[PDB]
Amino acid sequence: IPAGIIPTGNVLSTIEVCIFF
Amino acid sequence: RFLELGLSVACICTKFPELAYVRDGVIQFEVQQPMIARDGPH
Amino acid sequence: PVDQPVHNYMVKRIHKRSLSAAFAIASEALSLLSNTYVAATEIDSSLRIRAIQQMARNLRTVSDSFERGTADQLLGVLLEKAPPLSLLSPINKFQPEG
Amino acid sequence: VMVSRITHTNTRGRQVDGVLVTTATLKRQLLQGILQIDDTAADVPVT
Amino acid sequence: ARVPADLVIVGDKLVFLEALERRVYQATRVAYPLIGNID
Repeated sequence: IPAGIIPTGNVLSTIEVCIFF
Repeated sequence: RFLELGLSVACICTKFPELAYVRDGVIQFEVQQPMIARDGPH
Repeated sequence: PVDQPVHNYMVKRIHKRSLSAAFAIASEALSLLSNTYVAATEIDSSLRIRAIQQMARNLRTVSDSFERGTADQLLGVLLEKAPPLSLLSPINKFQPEG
Repeated sequence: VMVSRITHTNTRGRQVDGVLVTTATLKRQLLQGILQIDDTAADVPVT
Repeated sequence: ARVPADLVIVGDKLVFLEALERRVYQATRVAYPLIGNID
């Protein structure tokens, strides 16, 4: 894998709110 | 007011104008269990 | 004329430890890896970045596990490297010369 | 006799007035709750 | 580097007073030491 990204460093995951319609 | 009140530090107030039309909603969390690194290979 | 300097030369054994951890990979991750390793006009960028992000998350978790366990091992060895107070202090006080 | 040219003083500058000698047992036993620390270092002449 | 860590004076020498139970030993299946027992 070509990483080319910051090595995580305390990953801030995202809360996703799901809307049902 | 509510936010200036000290009790508001127990809540995360966020605006949601499009809420009266919600039928429905769910949120998800992805907590995982940390592991200690036992040194020997098993 | 009875005094003379005296020297002491202590030498230590270095002991030996190691590290090991488990980290599994799915075949689909490797397959999407293969196209991303040759990243070109093809190979869905969104799926590639999703897979690499997930794999990097898991890899960094298992990597930080090592530093997490280093403290465990060190505290264990110091715990194994200590006598009780109630057995050391009395000799430490009640022995003027030996 | 109060004779001195350069004397031993605390960090602030107030001159010290004497020395008390004992073993570390009473150092810790007096320092724990009986007497009050003034400072950690002091001004001392070099000659 | 500046890292938050408590520290306490005892006797005449400064010592770290640590209870390392929170930064490690949660959601992991290894028992905490210092809880030996006695007979």
